[PDB]
Parts: sequence; structure tokens; C-alpha cells
Amino acid sequence: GLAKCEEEVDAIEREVELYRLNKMKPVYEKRDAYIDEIAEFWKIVLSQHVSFANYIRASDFKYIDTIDKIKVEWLALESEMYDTRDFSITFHFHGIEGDFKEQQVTKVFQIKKDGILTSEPVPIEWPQSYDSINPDLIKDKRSPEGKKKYRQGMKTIFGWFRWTGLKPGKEFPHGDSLASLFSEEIYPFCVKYYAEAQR
Amino acid sequence: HAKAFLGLAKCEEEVDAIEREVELYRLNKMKPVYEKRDAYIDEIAEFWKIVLSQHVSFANYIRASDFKYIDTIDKIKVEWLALESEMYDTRDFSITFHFHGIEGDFKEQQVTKVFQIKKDGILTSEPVPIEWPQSYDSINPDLIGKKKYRQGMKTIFGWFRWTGLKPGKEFPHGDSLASLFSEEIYPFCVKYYAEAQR
Repeated sequence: GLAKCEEEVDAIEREVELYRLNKMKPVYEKRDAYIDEIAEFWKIVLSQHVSFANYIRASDFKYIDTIDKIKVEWLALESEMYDTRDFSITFHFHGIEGDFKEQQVTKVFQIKKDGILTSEPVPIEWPQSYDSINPDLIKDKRSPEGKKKYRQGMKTIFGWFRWTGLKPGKEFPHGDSLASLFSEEIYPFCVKYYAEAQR
Repeated sequence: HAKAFLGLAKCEEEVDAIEREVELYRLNKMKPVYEKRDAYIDEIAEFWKIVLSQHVSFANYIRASDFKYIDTIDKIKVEWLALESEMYDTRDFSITFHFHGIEGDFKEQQVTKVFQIKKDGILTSEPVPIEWPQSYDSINPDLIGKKKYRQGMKTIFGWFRWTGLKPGKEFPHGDSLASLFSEEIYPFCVKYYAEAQR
């Protein structure tokens, strides 16, 4: 009786989350089309954002300034095997010539069991300037200076592309909160942030 | 360049329309399920008594002497007003209580209180008649020194006259209690009853 009603409620909640996603999809497509015509749109938006700067390092800003595209996509539209909170984030970096490669990178975030957000590492080519803090390059990671170099690079935005949520205290700090920042604020409300930077 | 900005403004209109559309969609789907659920609940003896004692913060809103009267609730129904008319916010709702009553002290009675957004905007209400317990005669605003008035105004019966329009003058956190019923207690009552089983 009451148990069967409770299952119906969970069925209904997904149905409406799915209803929203399907309706929002074409609207985001149109919106992003306009966005692709505005020059420093994403640069302006990520500088305007209150909380975002706290997550990343100050030297990351020259590289995140080169972001000319952000695209969040909700995976529950792909399959009923995905939680409605599951999403991919696609970044395009224009790059910095002779330092940071022009590249497109997609990171996928999904619930594992309320459950927690997890991800997998995705390849991104680090800036040349970051060579000394590059975890794939640093030779002595246990040497006094090496430990601090490693830790510094793991705290950059490029460290976050390595984040999984499955190694507490070994990864980019609050990689999950940063992800939700994109899916819940930055990507949905970017236009509000751009108009705020306008006024 | 301003033509793009124009399209963005239209997109944000489209997003606001869509979000109300999905809210209405959820309310239409939930209504019949609640009805079926509540028919089973009506078969369970002290369901609401159990649920209201189980809830963490509910008791913090009301006086200790109120509990004997809230023990007599055998029906709580919440109905979302946006299903009536598109003139209501999707946050708008009425809440209907049935009190079994206490012989010689408290009448058996059914009371409906309506909550609605006025301008984000705030939750507001109008006073609804409720027959106070006769134990409360000395703290009944219709019977009253100003120590007693504030004591009655802090009871669950003071909440029934809460409006949200006289800040600092009414039942304290009447909006929070309202939102407790519509967002936690009524939606998730079966979960509270089940948590009381284990």
C-alpha cells in the first residue's frame, strides 16, 4: 500500500526531472549559439563569479581566461542507467601560443552509492609554465621540494581534471563542489553573471 | 552585437516559463498519488501523532501544553493552489487539519489554512477560525496581562491567526512552520512513520 505509493513517487520525480531536461535542452542550444557570438563571454563570467576563484590557483587565471566554450550535458537523457544528477562538462581552451595548447576537454561526473559525485581522470595537456608542478613530470615526488611542487600542481585547475572523488585527501580539494558550481550555477546562470559584469 | 543579447533575454524568459511548466507537471502527477496514499494513511490509527513526534524540529515551534491537542490530529491534507488557477504561485497551498478533540476541553473540528505568496516574495496567510481549548481561556486573545497574550500567541492556536503581515506581532516563525508542513511533514510522512517503526 504505502510502500507502492513511495515507489510511484520516486518514479514520478525522475519523470519530471527528465521532463525538465528534455525541455531545457533546445533552449540551451539556442542560448549557447548566441553565446558563441560574444567575444570574452566565458572569461567575463568566470571572473564575475563570486565563489569560483576560491577553488583554483591565481596563476590558473591566464589559462581559464582562454576558455571560449563551456557545455554541460545531463546523462540521464542518454540512459535510465544514469542518475538525473549525472553530467559531463566540456571545455574548449583557445590556448596560449607557445605555452598552453588549444584543446577541447570533457569531464564526466556521476553518482555512486544519497550517493556521492565521482569522476574519472581525463587527459588534458598542461601548460609549459606548469612543468615544475606537473605530476607527470616531477621526478622526485618524495624529496622536500618535490612534495610542495606536487601539491601545488594538484591544486591547479589541471589537477581537477585528474579528480575522481575516490581518494579522500590525495586529490584536488572539493573537486565535487567545483563540478556542481558549473552544473548548478555557472552554466545555468552565466548570462546573469555576464549582464552583472556589464552593469 | 545587441541582437545576440536580445536572443539571450528571450531565452531567459523561455527558461522561467519552462520551470513553472515542470512545477505544474509535478503537481498534476503528485496529486492522485497523494490521494491514494492518504486513503491508506486514514486506516492507520495514530499515524499523524507518530509522525509529528518523530519529526526533529516540529516540536521546537510549539508549546509543551499544545502536544495533548496535536495528539488529536487524525487528518492532515495539503493541496497546492496552482492546480486551481494559474493565478497562484506553485508555492501556494492550503492545509486542512482534523482534530478528534478532547472531551470537556477541546472540540472535534476540521480547519483549513491557506498560504500564498505576495510580492521572490513571501508566504502570507489569513486568520482562520479555530475553537481554542477551554484550558487556554486565560491565554485566549479573544478573552483577555500582556504576558498572557504573548503566551497564547505562541501556541499552535496562535499560528492559525498568523498572516505574515505583522512582523514581530504574530506566532513566531509561522512561515517556517507552514513550509515545514508543505515541504517535509506531509510529503515525507510515511518515511517518518517508517523511521518510528525501526
